[PDB]
Amino acid sequence: IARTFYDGPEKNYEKTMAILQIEAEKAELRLKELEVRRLMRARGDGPWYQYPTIDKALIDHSPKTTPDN
Amino acid sequence: PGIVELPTLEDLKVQEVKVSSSVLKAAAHHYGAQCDKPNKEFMLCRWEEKDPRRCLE
Ligand SMILES: CCCCCCCCCCCCCCCCC[C@@H](O)O[C@H](CO[C@H](O)CCCCCCCCCCCCCCC)COP(=O)(O)OCC[N+](C)(C)C
Repeated sequence: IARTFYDGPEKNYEKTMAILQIEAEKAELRLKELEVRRLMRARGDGPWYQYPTIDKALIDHSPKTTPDN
Repeated sequence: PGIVELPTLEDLKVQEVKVSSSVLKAAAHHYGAQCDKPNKEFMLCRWEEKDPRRCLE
């Protein structure tokens, strides 16, 4: 029965280790992502949460019929 | 925040051109033809400094 239908314990052992490593990495990544999101929303210095500002290319840098603009 | 620096009254004293608008308009073309260099210097100062206090002379 063991030869025909089942395998050794080493296979399940090492598969369990691989699964545990994947899940632990995923958990640490989720926590890190939450912290990064909080920091980016608080500060705004990162790529995320970059709300638009007025484009400076719309400014007209020409004499304005009045020296004091 | 800060103190605005203003010229003294003696710095704003000059001989005034006290002819009316009709005299000025009658003379305007020749006046622009002849007195152009100081006028353009003053206008360049005016449009480059953006400050009346820096173009009194
Ligand atoms: C000498 C023996 C004397 C005593 C007899 C004891 C009787 C025991 C037989 C009863 C078997 C119970 C069913 C349990 C089947 C386990 C299914 C599965 O777990 O096994 C698969 C193995 O496949 C097997 O071939 C399963 C075949 C059994 C199919 C059962 C069907 C029986 C129904 C018969 C009904 C009658 C039909 C006629 C209708 C009129 C696993 O696939 P695989 O990942 O690859 O193999 C991994 C292990 N290896 C790598 C070491 C090989």
